[PDB]
Amino acid sequence: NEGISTIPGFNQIQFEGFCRFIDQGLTEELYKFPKIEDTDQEIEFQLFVETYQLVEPLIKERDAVYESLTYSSELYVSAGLIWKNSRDMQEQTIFIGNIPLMNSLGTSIVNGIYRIVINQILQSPGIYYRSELDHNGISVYTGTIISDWGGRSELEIDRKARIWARVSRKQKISILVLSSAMGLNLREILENVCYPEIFLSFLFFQQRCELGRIGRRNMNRRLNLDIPQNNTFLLPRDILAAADHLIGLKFGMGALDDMNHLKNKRIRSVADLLQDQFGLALVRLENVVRGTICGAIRHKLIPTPQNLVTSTPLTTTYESFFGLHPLSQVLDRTNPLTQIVHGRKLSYLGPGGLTGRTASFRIRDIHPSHYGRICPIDTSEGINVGLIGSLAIHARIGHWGSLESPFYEISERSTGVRMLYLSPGRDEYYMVAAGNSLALNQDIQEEQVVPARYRQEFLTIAWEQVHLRSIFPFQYFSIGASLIPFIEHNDANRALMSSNMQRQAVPLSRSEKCIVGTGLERQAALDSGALAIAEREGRVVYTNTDKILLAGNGDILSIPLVIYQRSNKNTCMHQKLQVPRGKCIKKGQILADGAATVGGELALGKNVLVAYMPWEGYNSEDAVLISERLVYEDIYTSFHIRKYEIQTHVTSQGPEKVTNEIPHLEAHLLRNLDKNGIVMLGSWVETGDILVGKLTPQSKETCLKLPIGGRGRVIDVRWIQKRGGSSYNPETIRVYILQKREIKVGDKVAGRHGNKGIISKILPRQDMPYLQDGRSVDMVFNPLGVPSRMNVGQIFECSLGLAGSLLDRHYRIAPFDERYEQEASRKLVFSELYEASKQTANPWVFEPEYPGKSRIFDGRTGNPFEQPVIIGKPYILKLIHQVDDKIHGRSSGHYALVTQQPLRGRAKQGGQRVGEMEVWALEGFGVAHILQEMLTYKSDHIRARQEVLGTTIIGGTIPNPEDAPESFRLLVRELRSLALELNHFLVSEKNFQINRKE
Amino acid sequence: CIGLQIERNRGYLIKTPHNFQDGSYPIDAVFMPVRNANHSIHSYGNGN
Amino acid sequence: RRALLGEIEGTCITRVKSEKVPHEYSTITGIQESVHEILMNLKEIILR
Amino acid sequence: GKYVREDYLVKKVSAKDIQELIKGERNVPLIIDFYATWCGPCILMAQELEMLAVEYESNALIVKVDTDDEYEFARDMQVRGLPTLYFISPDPNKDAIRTEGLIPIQMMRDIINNDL
Amino acid sequence: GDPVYPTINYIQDPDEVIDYRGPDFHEPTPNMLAYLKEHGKIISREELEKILAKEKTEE
DNA sequence: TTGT
DNA sequence: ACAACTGCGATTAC
RNA sequence: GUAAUCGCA
Ligand SMILES: [Zn+2]
Repeated sequence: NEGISTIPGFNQIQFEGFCRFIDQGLTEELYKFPKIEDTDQEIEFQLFVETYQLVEPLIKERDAVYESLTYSSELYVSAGLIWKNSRDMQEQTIFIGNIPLMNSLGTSIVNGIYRIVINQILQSPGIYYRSELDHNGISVYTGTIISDWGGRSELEIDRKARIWARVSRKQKISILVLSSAMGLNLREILENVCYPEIFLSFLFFQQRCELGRIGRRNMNRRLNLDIPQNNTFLLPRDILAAADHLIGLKFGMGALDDMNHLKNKRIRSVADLLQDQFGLALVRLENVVRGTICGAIRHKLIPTPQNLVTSTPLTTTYESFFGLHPLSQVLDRTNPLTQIVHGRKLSYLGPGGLTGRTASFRIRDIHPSHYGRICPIDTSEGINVGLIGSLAIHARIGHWGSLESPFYEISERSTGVRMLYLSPGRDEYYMVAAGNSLALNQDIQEEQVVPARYRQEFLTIAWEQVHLRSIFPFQYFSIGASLIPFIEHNDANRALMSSNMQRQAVPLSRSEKCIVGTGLERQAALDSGALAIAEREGRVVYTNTDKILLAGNGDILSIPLVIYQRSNKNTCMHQKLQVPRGKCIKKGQILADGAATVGGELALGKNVLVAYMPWEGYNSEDAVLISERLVYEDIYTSFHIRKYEIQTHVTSQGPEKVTNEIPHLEAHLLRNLDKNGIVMLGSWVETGDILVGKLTPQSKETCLKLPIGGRGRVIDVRWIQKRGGSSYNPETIRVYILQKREIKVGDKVAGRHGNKGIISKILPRQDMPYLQDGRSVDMVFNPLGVPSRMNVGQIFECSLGLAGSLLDRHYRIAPFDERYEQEASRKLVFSELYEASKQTANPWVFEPEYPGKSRIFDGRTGNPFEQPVIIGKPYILKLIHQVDDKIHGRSSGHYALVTQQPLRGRAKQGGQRVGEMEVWALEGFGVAHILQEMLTYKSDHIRARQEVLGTTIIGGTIPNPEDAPESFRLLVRELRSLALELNHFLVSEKNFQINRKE
Repeated sequence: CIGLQIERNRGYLIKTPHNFQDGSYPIDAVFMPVRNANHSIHSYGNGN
Repeated sequence: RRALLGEIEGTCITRVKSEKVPHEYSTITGIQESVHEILMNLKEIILR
Repeated sequence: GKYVREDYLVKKVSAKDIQELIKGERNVPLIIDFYATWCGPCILMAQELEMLAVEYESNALIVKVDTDDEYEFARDMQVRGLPTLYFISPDPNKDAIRTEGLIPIQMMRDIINNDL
Repeated sequence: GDPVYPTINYIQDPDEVIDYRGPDFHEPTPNMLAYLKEHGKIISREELEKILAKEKTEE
């Protein structure tokens, strides 16, 4: 009913999954709970499943995220306990536990953390019929039956009939024996099966037969069976049929099954995981009920139903699931695009799925079945390549667990038009043509030829024979790839790089829309969740920075805005009002604009003038030369907020005490602290200052200091008293600093077309090359990247952007504009440039001799360059990786307790690692002393290291260490714990004496 | 009520004293009055 | 060209003192703009 | 409709409903809109009617009639084409105003304010 | 020459606020809590309180 | 898994 | 039974 | 101090 005439919601998948869960999965799980009766009198407690009612959360989301509490709902079910002596059943409602609730965006709040549930792709239960060719002889044919639990009832055939099951570890097993054990009398078996001559010539249980509803259906499909859907059990007729098909495969009457086909796979959504978690929680609850009944019998007391049930199992189960499950990950909130793209991921790796190493090559390639249902250019780069992928824009999840795609039906009928979400297996038996119909050759139009898809193949057929047509432009891609303008002119390899780099953008202090776009930024910003959308019609009577008042139908609703908040990836979140006071807004329109969004469209970068030429080497490899205008005009300024927290953990000996007056500290510090041991709001701090001062008696000084690189204003501090832990808990003090970061040498910039670079010099505007207009270019890029990485759409974008800037237009172009004609992008770009040149009379914009190229001058000398250069205004983004974060340096500070090597990590102030591939290079160069120094006194030799500082301060020569490092000594100790000795035992060549080194 | 300090300099100024007397915030300033400039050299056609 | 761009000097606001604001990344009641927006607006004040 | 607000505020009335509304007494101006799912221009007209209904919460009544369901009634109302709007005044002596084609929202506001 | 596909389709006003109630956008997203409450999936605290009070009074 |  | 790139950095969970 | 997960080149 929805998504067949417009782009569906990006978060509709999680929405419908959570809805189906709450609708049916809770009741289905509550139905299967057993009747607790563990006694001689058989005192029985029961839960009335019909009286299942969830309750609204006691706290709001804005309070859960603030107080680090979970956002859940209360499950109340009426229960009846029939006592043995009372001979009656008292009925009361019990609080089983809390069930987490999902937001409209798909995210859940557990312990104050935003977490998303990534979907998993698992093979569907069924019969599979693979084959394998033997080294010598005929090819072996095998049929595997897959169960919901994961049972494998294999069947094999040798050169003879030899219908042997591979269930047993032994050589083989008799299929006739299995059929006789099933119930067959050895006569009806041969009577029912086809080709009975072959069968007659040849002369644990619950989990294998636990076929799902899906399993039943599939079994019926492959092996024609009329077994009702309800009977989801491995019937012997199914086995008989399986055998029949297997023998038939030997004579050529069969078709093997492709296990990479989607129709053979199921998708597990948040509902499937929540249902299993609820079942496990119910099992734990039944165990706890049995235990408390056993205890009440020991204490000679018949208790009320409330006394039996405790709220622990449900809460602890859901908490452990959200905390430790491999398919529950924290939401990435670097930019609004990440929030939406995170919930569309489909993963092969997971609990019950292929591990990175396990996955065969075949698993990781596109299968023709993935067309329109999965993204063919969005994967995870690394060892898990081809195992983590996204979900198509127009896809939906089906009733049977299969992803479905929208296909138009061009076949003539009563309606003559349909949009059907065909499942993966069904679209194979259809002629799907993605081409247009704008061709006439003096014959009827239906006689024209067009490429089409049939039986997982490509072929050319007449328009009379095509049943389906793929009209939607964004049907075969995902949100990440669809945001790439002119994607047809870019290589498929660079598309993945561009999709990955769009995810890294940092929201800037100011936002500007893109001149050239694909038109998906609107719905992206709509479904991102960082936008204020009204839920009621009315008028905006009052406008304020903190809140917005919307008066409608005699009711006033207040919407709270976000003012300089902090995301999970240290990126600022802020919202600004868009609508003025006194205008009407419908239910759905935009009230305010969040970060990285202006005018309701996603805006992850800026539009700057760009020239493609080499400049004095500053552009070698990939490197960008940028002007100072981007610096002193705050074009790429961004705000980053980092949090630091230390809990006041109360030890058994003494609790921690927070005092401002702490001795043994210099007077230059502690200025920011208040009367209480905490920094004040609005205080500028730097590296090595004290944020929270604690006496820590148990006295000492476990304080909070700033690390290297932390220089920002203290925006807010929170004193968080922790409760609900069944006992007094430590208070938490969270400080927040805001670091304004400008664009600097070493920062990464990127373009939507896969172009990435690192700034190398900030030249002034006077030295920058200027156009014939007189304006200096903002950035200069290397023109040799285009033939290397094969990105041609960037040129188009630059030019169209120049044209737009001059004519004050914004172009939202759907991909694959060459379906209309040939060189449609080129025609559009050249036409818009000419118009700009005519309207604003700048002849330079369109040069008839070389369209799209102009001749610029040098800022230094003032002489024109020989060849023309490309001048445009592309959309450049600033990436999260920044130099400040990557800078690091260690002299001699801290060591590991056991290894005694220097520590790891930039935050921990640790050195760099000399691996085996570097020791090899050092040995090849022949630098023995450098290797020895690095392996002993710069790393592990405690005495030598202690002496190094003294020798360097005094200035004396550092002697060569002769003792063994701590790593070797450790080995000796370990090996001798393993009862193995190790002695150096050096022998002097002078006097032939053995000397042990300890 | 707000106070302002006006200074005359050249080029762009980096707000170096972020840590300074409380209640006063330093703003980076660009002292470039000329926004853009351009020149063109056309011939006079005077023969030799 | 090199003289007009970089060798001409001007005057601009360099320091702003606010009365009772905690920090420059907060909002004051009665004003639609934050302290940072007010600083950015004062940054573009042309003087002679 | 207490928890979730309705997305669309204009209701599809039948011909008998319009006859009863015209026959009865009204205290607010009435606006009748004939539409058809098929006409392209009507997609825009509906958006402007939604905006007008939001701007006039309870000071005017806005209803829509589908020409496909009531073709004879629309023909009897002398409706030439689809983007047609009927402006019924509250006082029953004044004359109704019929507008055809896409008209600006300000024109509708001025008509409702002055003509009706 | 002029492109076959009209350029006016791609042209968009720079300072334009996108109306999410247009023909190319989907229906507004309903809040999960309100959507579950309106259909009766999740009851309010008042209903549970009244049910518990009635059960206590009956006992 | 894949092969040793 | 055994092994299947090298390192780095970030987060949360124990 | 160890895991899980993602990213980086
Ligand atoms: Zn193109």
